[PDB]
Amino acid sequence: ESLPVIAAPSMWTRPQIKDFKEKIQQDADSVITVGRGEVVTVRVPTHEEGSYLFWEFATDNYDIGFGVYFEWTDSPNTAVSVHVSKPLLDEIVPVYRRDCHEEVYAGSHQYPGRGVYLLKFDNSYSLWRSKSVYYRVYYTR
Repeated sequence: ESLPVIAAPSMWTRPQIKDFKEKIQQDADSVITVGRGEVVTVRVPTHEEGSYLFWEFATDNYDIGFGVYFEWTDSPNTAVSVHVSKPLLDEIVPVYRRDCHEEVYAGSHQYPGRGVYLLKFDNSYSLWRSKSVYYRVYYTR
């Protein structure tokens, strides 16, 4: 109901894509496969001890849609969960196609309150190709 204060996110790209994939691959949970025509949502709750969310991601051969939403939900855990496809939603990063197969894409956002970030990996426009998403999320103080 009440009106939130929402800061603009920071977004950047960086060219060290080969090293990025090498490092995150060292955890297989950090590589997700987004089926043709599918949308995958990574839910990332806010930490009480945190003030910002940071994310980075890349793909192998093709672009993919990416955006970020904030869901005003008091989450029991701070545990990250992944989901394949009442609460208020705000748009932090609009879902656009990203050339994250050529560069690492990254960004950050100041917590607007307690809630849950929705990282959207959107492959709904792809008729024939699955995508391999290499991704990292963490909070800062």
